Amino acid sequence: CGGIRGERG
Repeated sequence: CGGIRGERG
């Protein structure tokens, strides 16, 4: 789980 936001979402 990441993409353009690698932490939680």
